[PDB]
Order: sequence, then C-alpha cells, then structure tokens
Amino acid sequence: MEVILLEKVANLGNLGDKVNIKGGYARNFLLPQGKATVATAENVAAFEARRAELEKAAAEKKAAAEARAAQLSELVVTLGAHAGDEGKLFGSIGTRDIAEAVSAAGYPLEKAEVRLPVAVHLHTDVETTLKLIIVA
RNA sequence: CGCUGUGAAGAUGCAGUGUAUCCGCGGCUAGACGGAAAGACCCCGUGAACCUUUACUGUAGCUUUGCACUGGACUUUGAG
Ligand SMILES: [Mg+2]
Ligand SMILES: [Mg+2]
Ligand SMILES: [Mg+2]
Ligand SMILES: [Mg+2]
Repeated sequence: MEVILLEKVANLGNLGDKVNIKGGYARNFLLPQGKATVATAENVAAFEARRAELEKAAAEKKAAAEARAAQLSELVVTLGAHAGDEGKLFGSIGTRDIAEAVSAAGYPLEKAEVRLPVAVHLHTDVETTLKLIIVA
C-alpha cells in the first residue's frame, strides 16, 4: 500500500516519501488518526501544492512543543486529594485526573501521551522528564 | 352311514362289504386334517427394518497447520 506522509512517523517518516507498508498499518492507524494518505496519482500532485504551507506549520507546532515542554519543566505541583501512602493512596495515582493539576498552574497540558506504564511526551523529537510529588 | 382296503401316502363320496323307514327336540364334543389369522417356528428372496463393531465408504462435531481479517517495535534465527 503506497502512501505519502502528512506527519513524520518514528521509523519511516520522511513526510512525503513513497513508503510501502502493510495494509493494516494504514486503514487502522495512519489514515484514521491522520499521519499519511494513500498515493492516488493526484494526492502526490496536490502534496507539492500544499507542502510549502504545511512543513512550516509542522515546524511551528513542533516549535511550540519544545517551548511548552521547557516552560513547565520545573513544576512540583502537588495534589490535594486524600491519600493513604506515598505511592499507595486511597484513589489512583495515574494519568487519569492530573490534567487539572497542571492546567491550574500554566498550560492546559492535554493528556494524550503522558507516559506512565513522569516522562511527558508531546512530539517525536520532544519529550520532557517531569517529576510529580504527592503529599500523603 | 360303519368297516376293511385303495388312493397326492390317515376317505361321508373310490372298491368290496355290512348296516340302515322319513323328520325334529334336548344333550355331548370323536371326526368333518372343524371356524378364525396368505405360520410367527424352519428354509428361501442377490427382500426390509432397526441394532452393533477394530466390516467398507462417508459424515456432524472436536482438533492441526497455511492463507485472509492482521498491525508497530525490539531481540535468538540462512542466503544475497
Ligand atoms: Mg382308511
Ligand atoms: Mg358342550
Ligand atoms: Mg382349521
Ligand atoms: Mg404363507
């Protein structure tokens, strides 16, 4: 399945390269979310008609990513929820309700890639090692 | 009608012979191979059915792997 990219993917992302991928990589991940588009012999024609105005935007969203990742890299924001122990609380210490904790002291910081299986991820080449402290 | 023979081989009907007027009624069941059911036993039909199994050939189901749905990455794995 020949597709051309819109955003850059981690392994094969050249943002417009003729990439041959399994049919399940597209149709289930890339096309629905939006990270690429099928080459229909005209999408590539219309990609150059929009590449000039899109790669500058892609840098701009990337530029805002590092600015936001570095602006709020020194917060020690603490929750006021009831807890039983530092690590074993009455609720759940996870990326489910901390959105309002960081939004009240700066950027909203919508939680989509705050990895915690506190390194928050926001772009392919941008990642911040935030540290969360909770009083218990 | 009986008897003795004969006879598809156990006779009311054939032969010989004996007995015996015609016709009921109440009884009895020895025979009419008495009535009833195209013997069920037995054998046969290149008949049926249902049942069994390590009869044959199949098959539901269960199970194995290939391919599709079906993808990313990292690692132990041959030749270019
Ligand atoms: Mg006689
Ligand atoms: Mg009587
Ligand atoms: Mg009779
Ligand atoms: Mg008969």
